[PDB]
Amino acid sequence: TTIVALKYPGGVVMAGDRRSTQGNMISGRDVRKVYITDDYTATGIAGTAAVAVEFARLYAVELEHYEKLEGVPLTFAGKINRLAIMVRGNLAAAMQGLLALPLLAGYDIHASDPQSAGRIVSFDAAGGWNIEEEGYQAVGSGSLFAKSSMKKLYSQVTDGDSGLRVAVEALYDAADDDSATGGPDLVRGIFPTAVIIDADGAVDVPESRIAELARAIIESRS
Amino acid sequence: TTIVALKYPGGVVMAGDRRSTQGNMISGRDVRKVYITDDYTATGIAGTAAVAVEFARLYAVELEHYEKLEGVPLTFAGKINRLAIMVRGNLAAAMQGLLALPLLAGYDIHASDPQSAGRIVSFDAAGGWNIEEEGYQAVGSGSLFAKSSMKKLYSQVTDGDSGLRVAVEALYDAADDDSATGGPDLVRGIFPTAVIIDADGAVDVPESRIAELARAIIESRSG
Amino acid sequence: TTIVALKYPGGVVMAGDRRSTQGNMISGRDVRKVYITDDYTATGIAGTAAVAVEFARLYAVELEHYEKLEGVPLTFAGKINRLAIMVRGNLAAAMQGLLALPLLAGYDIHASDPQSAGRIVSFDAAGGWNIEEEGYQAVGSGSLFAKSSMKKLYSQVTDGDSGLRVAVEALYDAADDDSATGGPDLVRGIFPTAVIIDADGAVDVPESRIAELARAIIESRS
Amino acid sequence: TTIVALKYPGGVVMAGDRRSTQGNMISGRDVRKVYITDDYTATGIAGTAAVAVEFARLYAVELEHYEKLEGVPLTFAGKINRLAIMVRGNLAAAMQGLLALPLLAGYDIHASDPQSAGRIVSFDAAGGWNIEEEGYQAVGSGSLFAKSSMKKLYSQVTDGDSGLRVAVEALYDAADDDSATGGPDLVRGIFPTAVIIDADGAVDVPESRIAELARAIIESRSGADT
Amino acid sequence: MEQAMRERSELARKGIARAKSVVALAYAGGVLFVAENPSRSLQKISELYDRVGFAAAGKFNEFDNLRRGGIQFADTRGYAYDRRDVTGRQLANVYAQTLGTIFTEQAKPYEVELCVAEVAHYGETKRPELYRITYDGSIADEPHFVVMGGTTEPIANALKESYAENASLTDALRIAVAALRALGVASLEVAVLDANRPRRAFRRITGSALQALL
Amino acid sequence: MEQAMRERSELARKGIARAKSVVALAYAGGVLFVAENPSRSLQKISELYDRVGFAAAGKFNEFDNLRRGGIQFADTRGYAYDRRDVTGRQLANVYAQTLGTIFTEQAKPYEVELCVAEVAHYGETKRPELYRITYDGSIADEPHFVVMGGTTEPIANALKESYAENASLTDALRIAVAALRALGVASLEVAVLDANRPRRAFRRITGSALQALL
Amino acid sequence: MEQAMRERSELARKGIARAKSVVALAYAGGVLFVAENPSRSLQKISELYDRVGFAAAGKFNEFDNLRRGGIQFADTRGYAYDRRDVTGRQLANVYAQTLGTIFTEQAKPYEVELCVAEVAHYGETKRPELYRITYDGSIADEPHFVVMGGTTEPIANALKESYAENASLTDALRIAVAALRALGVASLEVAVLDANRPRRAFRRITGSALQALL
Amino acid sequence: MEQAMRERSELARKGIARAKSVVALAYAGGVLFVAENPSRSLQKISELYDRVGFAAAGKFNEFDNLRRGGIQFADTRGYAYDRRDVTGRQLANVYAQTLGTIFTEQAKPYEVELCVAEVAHYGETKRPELYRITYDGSIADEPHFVVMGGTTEPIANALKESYAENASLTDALRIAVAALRALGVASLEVAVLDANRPRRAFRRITGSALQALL
Amino acid sequence: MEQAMRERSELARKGIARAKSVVALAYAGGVLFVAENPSRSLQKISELYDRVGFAAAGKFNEFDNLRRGGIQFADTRGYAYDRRDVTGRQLANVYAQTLGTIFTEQAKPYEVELCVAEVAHYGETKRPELYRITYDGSIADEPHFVVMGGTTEPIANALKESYAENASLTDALRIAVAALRALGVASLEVAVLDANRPRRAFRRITGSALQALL
Repeated sequence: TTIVALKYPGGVVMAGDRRSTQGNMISGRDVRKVYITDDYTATGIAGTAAVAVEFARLYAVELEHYEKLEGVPLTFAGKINRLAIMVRGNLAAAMQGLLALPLLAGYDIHASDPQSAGRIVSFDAAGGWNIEEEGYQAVGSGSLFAKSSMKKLYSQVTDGDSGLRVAVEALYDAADDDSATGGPDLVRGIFPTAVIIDADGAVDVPESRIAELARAIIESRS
Repeated sequence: TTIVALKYPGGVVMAGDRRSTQGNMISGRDVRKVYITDDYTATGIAGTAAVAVEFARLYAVELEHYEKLEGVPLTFAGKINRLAIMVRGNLAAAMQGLLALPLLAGYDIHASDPQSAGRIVSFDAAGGWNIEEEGYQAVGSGSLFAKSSMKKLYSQVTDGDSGLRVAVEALYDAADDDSATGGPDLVRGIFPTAVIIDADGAVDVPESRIAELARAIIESRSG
Repeated sequence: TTIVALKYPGGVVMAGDRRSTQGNMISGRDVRKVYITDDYTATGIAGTAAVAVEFARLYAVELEHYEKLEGVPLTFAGKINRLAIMVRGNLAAAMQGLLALPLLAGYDIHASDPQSAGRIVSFDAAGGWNIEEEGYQAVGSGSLFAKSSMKKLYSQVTDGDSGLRVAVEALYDAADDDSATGGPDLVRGIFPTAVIIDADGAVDVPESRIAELARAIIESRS
Repeated sequence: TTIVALKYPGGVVMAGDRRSTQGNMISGRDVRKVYITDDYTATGIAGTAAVAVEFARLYAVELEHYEKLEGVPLTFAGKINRLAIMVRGNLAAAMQGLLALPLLAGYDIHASDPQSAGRIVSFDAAGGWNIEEEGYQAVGSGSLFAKSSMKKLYSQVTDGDSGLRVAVEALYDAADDDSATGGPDLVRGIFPTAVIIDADGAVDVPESRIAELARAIIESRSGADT
Repeated sequence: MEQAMRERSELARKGIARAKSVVALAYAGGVLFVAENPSRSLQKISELYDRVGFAAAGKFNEFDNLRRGGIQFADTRGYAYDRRDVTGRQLANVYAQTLGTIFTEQAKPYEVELCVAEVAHYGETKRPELYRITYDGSIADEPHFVVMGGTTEPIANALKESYAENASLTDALRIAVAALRALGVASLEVAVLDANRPRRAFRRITGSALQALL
Repeated sequence: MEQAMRERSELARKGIARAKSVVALAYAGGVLFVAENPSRSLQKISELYDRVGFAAAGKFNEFDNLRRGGIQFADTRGYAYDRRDVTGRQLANVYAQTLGTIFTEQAKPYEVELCVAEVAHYGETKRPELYRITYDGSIADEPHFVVMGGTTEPIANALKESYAENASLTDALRIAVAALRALGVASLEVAVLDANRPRRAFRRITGSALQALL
Repeated sequence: MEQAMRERSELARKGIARAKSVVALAYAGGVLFVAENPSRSLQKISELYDRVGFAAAGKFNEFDNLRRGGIQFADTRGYAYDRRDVTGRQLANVYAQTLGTIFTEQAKPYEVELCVAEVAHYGETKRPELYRITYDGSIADEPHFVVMGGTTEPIANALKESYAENASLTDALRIAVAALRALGVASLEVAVLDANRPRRAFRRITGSALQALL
Repeated sequence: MEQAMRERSELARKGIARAKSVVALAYAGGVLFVAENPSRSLQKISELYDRVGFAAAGKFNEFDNLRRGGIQFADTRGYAYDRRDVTGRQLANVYAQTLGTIFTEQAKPYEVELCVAEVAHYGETKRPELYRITYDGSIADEPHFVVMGGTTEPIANALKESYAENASLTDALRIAVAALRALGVASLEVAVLDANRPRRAFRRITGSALQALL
Repeated sequence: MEQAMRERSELARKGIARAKSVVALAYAGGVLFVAENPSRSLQKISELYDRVGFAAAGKFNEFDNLRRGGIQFADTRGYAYDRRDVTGRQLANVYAQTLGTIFTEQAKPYEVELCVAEVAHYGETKRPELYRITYDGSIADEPHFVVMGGTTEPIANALKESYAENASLTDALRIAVAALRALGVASLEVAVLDANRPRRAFRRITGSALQALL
């Protein structure tokens, strides 16, 4: 699994691959790992499937639960804290092998400067969190390859479109070097999924646009 | 054990073998592993016998329990969730060796397009679930062989009849390559069991029809 | 220990040996392992003595307890379920070595066809149960020999008398091949015990009839 | 990680590096490890990240909680005790590998002599505490190197400014000898963080001042200074 | 505490007498439930188990509690033993005990009256059973019909007059609706325990079907 | 608190006096139970243990609770020690304690009267024992017969007149049914604790057999 | 205790009658909630779930408790089953049970009246549903509108006279504000369940947007 | 029931009437708290959180309990979520719920009246919010000022007369003090929520600082 | 319950008025405690913590309980935080909370009146603080002196007349003993909080030494 996120001017993008493995065996080709958790946040999760789905589902419920009870959404800091606490709650199980780590992407509507209101937050198994300050992040078995790729490509990010292209290419590089991460499947027509978040909120990126990007990357390297 | 499920136009079919083993020894020849759990769902379970029966029985109770309490059946998503939660509840025991994994087949009456309202859902030991999007799935000791067989045969599925045939043949291939999965027993007259679900609901497939399929497959491979 | 059960036209028969061992040492010659648990059921139990007696005693109490509370006996399915639940209750202890497995024989008075109303049910250590469909079953250290014997002899079963004979011979074969199962003791005059169940109900088979069967089997093989 | 603290005439200074590692891999370059926990105290924490953040956050809450309930702040001894107790509460977890140790720096407003009202307190995993009497202290993977450096440099501390320089240099020396401690990053423009506390309270040291110190230290050891 | 018990009985009796009426009638095909019910979605007739049904008169929140309690009881028993071990008698017995407890201990008695009914299992011959449980836990089995809620006298008399054993569904329905009058699809809740069904005997009769029958 | 006790006693006494009657008679066979009971399925006579029996008059849900409690107690004791250690005296003694507690501490007293009976074990000689436990936990053993529920005076007098020690089952039945009159198969519940039974002495006499005995 | 129930019912009735009024009306776009509310931050109208809304009259701390309880219930059910399985009927039912329990067991009854409303899921056709739950747990579904708090009679009539099915938002709002009069942005709390929304139908109408509507 | 509640309501009201008075006023720089308070160290005005303040009238031990409870609640919420998630509306809500529970279930009602106030976060524009919670849990938010304790009528009238929106600290003090008269440093407790502060808005004005304003 | 608390207040007031008197005064040396006390070994004045003292009037077993409770509280706090964090104001506040809970919830109110006093730490300048806590949890700080138990009016007046700020130990003692008269070593309990002590300020003045100051 690889999940990537990066900030571009005015927002943030998050993308994830589609593969699951049981040892060496490919056990899934269409897993969705990136979830819109509220109007301005998305969560991508690597690790134990059962734990990942619980996180995304319960977290989205918790966010809206607060909003309905209190009449207002949590501040971004609060959203971070709640995710971290949820992750820490799983520590015991994680030590038994049920380990899953979320990556959080968001757009802070309360931020002073809308150009840089994009937020990326990573989490460790004990509930530790870090607000990323270098522009991008990745989690999962191919996260090192994706970050080494983004390190070289990130200077090309100037808008949502280029941000999306860099994210898909980082996923491509992750799949290229990590057998547990899936590349674009042109035969079946299955591609990584992505969410873009800006001032107008979080939206799913159409498969067609990701397919187009994938084809360009492939043609470019041929 | 092998349990298979596949979608055909208008519905879904699920079939399972009849064998149980205690190590190398054959301990059963007539085990039924596929249960109709409500009007539009069936569950096939591989693994620890005691756990499998509990799942199927309790699950069907829970589904109807909700219906009677609330006046309406669970949505399909709800049915999935309840099964997943039930599996998760067994995780501790599963880690002690009492492991069982359900495969869920259903027909979603609330789906937009009735041609593709068939549903197949797989589950892992921690309660993880996946709605299958590739048309078929299998669980158990022979599931690899069954899936590799369906990979080649699935293109022949155009209706319930051909769907059933492919399912039975996948089971046949599983039994051929996995000693823990049982093939058709022509001497005793014992065959895999199957359920078909479409808009008219879930029904048990008659033994006679499965026997006929088995014989055709066998004759075909004698050649 | 070996306990056998088989269906014959109109009923079922269950028989068990009399031996207990502590390692190689013979620690008992007259153990009774087959109990009538209600008017239409009998339970034979192999494994830890203390657990076996508890099962039979508590189970019989539970069956009659229901009858006296509800005015009617449990259905046969219900009787199976209660025994299975009781076995599962012992799983933890069984994993510590206090393992005992029941075999259940019964006559279902509510069955459609009285010829085949006989029932045989086996149980595993986790509370798994199976209603036997092949006509006979056996549990204990000699059950494999007992079943390979019945496999060959079962075709001779046409009534209660022949059913009883085959059961006793299966026990004989088990004792012949398994040192932990006791054969007929002609010197002391101790024989396997048996219960026959039919429309009339469950009854203990007289020692004298089993002794006669044993002698015939012995003469036949001399 | 390295966190240093030292007393200068009239106050105390605390500084920490920015690095996190996962084994050999650099996992972070901008971690902030020094927190102002009330008007007159700062806490720096080395060890498990999750535990460190909890300590700082909860501790600051506890201090202000007491002030609001009782109308007055805890005495400095009380602040020490509460931190120690919090650390002891984590002992079981710490023995499972979730270990974090705080270093406490403060200015005691109730002290007789304001020149030496600066306080530095260290803590062990069982909640043991020690009020440092030798002028400086450090915690973390580079703490030995930092303390051996301060041992030589501390005589140069005569005010907040020189106190800050020595603290930054001790961090520099720690990074120089310990791969788990990060040095000044001139390419990215990331530097150690610091807090200074005197009679006017605890304040964050501006990055620009630390950057200037780092550059001077660097130039001094190149010989570009010469 | 003789006075308190009298007042508790008086309060419950009044509440029930103030509620809408319900009848249950044994018939050739099973048991028929007919209740005065304006509501589209609130129900006073319900399935409990395979061959067992439930009808109630009185305060809705209170009899709905008991409805859910019964379904909980039935499903639990069926799972712990076997489905076939759950009976109407059993359920009536447990309601009697429950209402008895409620009547003497609760802060206020339940203003409810319950009917539990059972039909034969598929392919069996067995007279339907009707049990009536009142607010104090008193219980009675009735051979032919049960009337609950509101002013029961005229309704029971009408039934006592027109009731025929083994009537058809249509005749039974008419008899019942008439007895009740002493009402169109929009003001009636109707359901049957249909002994002809393989497992789940309970089925509602609504809209056009019910309209056609009326 | 003198009045409160008086009122509770009054309430219970009234409830029992309002109920249908039951008699238990010792005889050559063992104890005989005969109760006025219209119901097909609701029972006021029951088997408690191998040689022990139970009969009750009053509010059904209340005496049924006690019936179940006694079966729970008996089965538990028998399991804990031995079957042979469970006795009628034991159960009667436990009912006394239970009803005593109920009478003083429950929100409402139980409107019940209990009889516990025991016959000899198979092949033993031992006079049957009859115990009567009333609503306040008072207990008495009777040599020959026990009458409970409704107006007992005429029934007890009739028995006191026609009762004969060691009577046959048919004679005992007739004596009892007659004393009760002061009914047919359809309005009687009959059962006996049969001494000439190897283990379970309790057996009901119903339908054709009861008619034959009559 | 008959008097005690009488007094509780009077306490609640008298309390709500002293509170400010609220109306809910089915309209072309969904359900409209309008309440007399001077407060800017304290709310008597609220979202419960995707397609389900809540309005209350009476004592704030009490109906706010119930509001939170409802949200807790809904979010839990949706998580344990699926979102689509949460319904207005379900919530109304649970409030009925909750208030019933509170009314008879709490030290003081809740002086509240609640409305639960539900609109169709996006792209579905389904009449809006309005449920009214009163202080004693009584429940009623209404076809067109619900009035709660204060003196409801004039408001209900004023509404029964001017109410048109399927009115526009603006028309519905004026009808409602007028019925209430029997009030500017500063004294009104307004919100709708907008069936045209993809998931979360609840949306408040405040400030400038609300002004342009009055 | 109904009478008991009235008495608890009378006991609390009288106690509140007997206590010294407190006012809270919105002003240009934030919110001003002024209380009649002779004591040197016992306080009736207090910080709750960053932008949130507390003032109380009545029995000291009782409102101090509530003060401590509020601080506990706020600090806990802030830690579990984020500081910015703690609001004056939220605290007022929790006091309403708490006092409501206390009023109906405590042995004696709390003789207290609370004010919760909130000002904007540094560099934001937001009208101050003033909430008043009474002894029975009733809650209301005021736009301009709140008066509690003793005889409030003259004080409220004086404020209703002289109150100007957005007065300076000095002018607000004059209006407050004067209104209270209907009082030297030694008999006044004064504090403000100063919206100009970066984080902790609460600050007491005492001695010389207080002197400049007077 | 107006009368309930009314009666509780009467009972406590009477008990205290019936007890022997105690005064606490602030002097240049520190704080002086003087109580009418015949007993050789039973004490009504006591140390609480380093700089904090305790004096009580009323029922001994009751104020001794509070004395021990205070010591427990003080020792517990100094250990959880630091000694210097324990204050007389903190102790008075806890006694207020305690008596308040006792007054409303105990079977009988405590018939006690407490004084908590605090002097400066060694080498500090800080006016002594005196706090008086009454039976209902009411609390007041006094600048110069506190009188408790028996008929306080004459004693308080005598003090109000003769009290001089910063009087010597001997002068303070005489003033106090005299005010009390409105007395010899054998009928007086005397102690001081001596601000001149390094840590533990509490010291008793007994026997010959006490005689010397008389």
